[PDB]
Parts: sequence; structure tokens; C-alpha cells
Amino acid sequence: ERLTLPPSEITLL
Amino acid sequence: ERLTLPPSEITLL
Amino acid sequence: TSTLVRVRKSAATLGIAIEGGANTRQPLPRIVTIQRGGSAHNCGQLKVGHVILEVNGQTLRGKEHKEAARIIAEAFKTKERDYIDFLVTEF
Amino acid sequence: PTSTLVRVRKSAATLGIAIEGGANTRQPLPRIVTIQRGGSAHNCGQLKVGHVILEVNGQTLRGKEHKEAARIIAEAFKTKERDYIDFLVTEF
Repeated sequence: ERLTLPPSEITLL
Repeated sequence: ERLTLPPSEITLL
Repeated sequence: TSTLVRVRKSAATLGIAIEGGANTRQPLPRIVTIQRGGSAHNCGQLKVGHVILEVNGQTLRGKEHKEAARIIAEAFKTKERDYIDFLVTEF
Repeated sequence: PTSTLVRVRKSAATLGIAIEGGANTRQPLPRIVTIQRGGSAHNCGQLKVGHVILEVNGQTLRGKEHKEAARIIAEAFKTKERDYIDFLVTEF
């Protein structure tokens, strides 16, 4: 099972 | 007029 | 719990920083910065912390970050009208 | 949006979760971002990465800063008053 979630990506719009 | 939110802290418990 | 917010294209840019997308810590795009002078800032109904669920009726649920950003950018780039509609939530 | 009450038995010497978030930051409520293999949370099976912790033993975490939310969880894990921690979690 998934035991970690990575930091989210970011975008300037 | 809060224009940004700071990154959250991460803690291992 | 979810609110429709119409953002008028009052400036050349949308002026928001978004964080989030499927399979990451923040699963849906969340507005983390609103740039002074951009369209979002002029709106007044968009806030930092708002999570974007839909853009012009197009769901962002389950989309990876880059795809969600592309969809928002494409919606803002419209020349047929002078606004963009977001379905947002706060918690 | 579903809220689930998950009882985590203190089956191991550590809780074994990393939490991110708290009031006035980008993630406003503590979200489980890592579950360490071998810890109490991993043995539970009902806790998942991505779960947002709303309450710990009936004590709300809504509006609490990260440091205070972490203190409440750490105290709940340490206390010998009970051999479990009830977390109210959500997954939106």
C-alpha cells in the first residue's frame, strides 16, 4: 500500500 | 487582505 | 461548502500560485498566493486557501497538477468573454 | 466527504506517522503524509496517507497551530490512561 505522499507541484498562473 | 499562506511544518510523531 | 466564484479578466494575468493535484499531499489545486494587481486580487471573492474543484464546469478532481494548471490557464486565455468561473471550497 | 473514527491501538513503541499542517499555513488541518512501517499506525490498517485529522480523543484540531496539534497527538500516544488513540479523520 502507498505509505507516503510526495510534496505537491506548484505553478504561477 | 492575507495574500499568501506560508508552507506548513511537518512533524514525525 | 462549495461556492461559484466569477473572476473578471480585469488584468493581463490571473495572478495566483496554485499547489496541488492528484497523488500528492494536497490532492486538489489550492490557491496559496494571490498576486497584487492580477485578476484574482481584483475579484475579492477568491481567497488564499480556496481549493479549486472546477473551472468553467470542468472538474479538476483526479487530475495531476500540471494538467489542472493547463486547464485553468487555457480557460483564462479565452478571447470570447471577459471572465472565468471557479467552483471553490474552504475547510 | 466522509469522516471516519479510526481507533489506533498502541501496538508498537512508536506511532509512526508524519503530519503536515495546521492553522494559518497552506495545509490548514494536520494531514498524514507518511506512515512508517512497523509503527502503531501501520498496524492499524485503517489509517491512510492523505487522511486529515479532525479530532484526537474527541479534542478538535480545527483552528490549532501545527505545534499544538502535534503536542496533542504526541500526548495522546504517550499517555498510559488508554492503550489506543481515537482519530476522527476525513478524506476529501
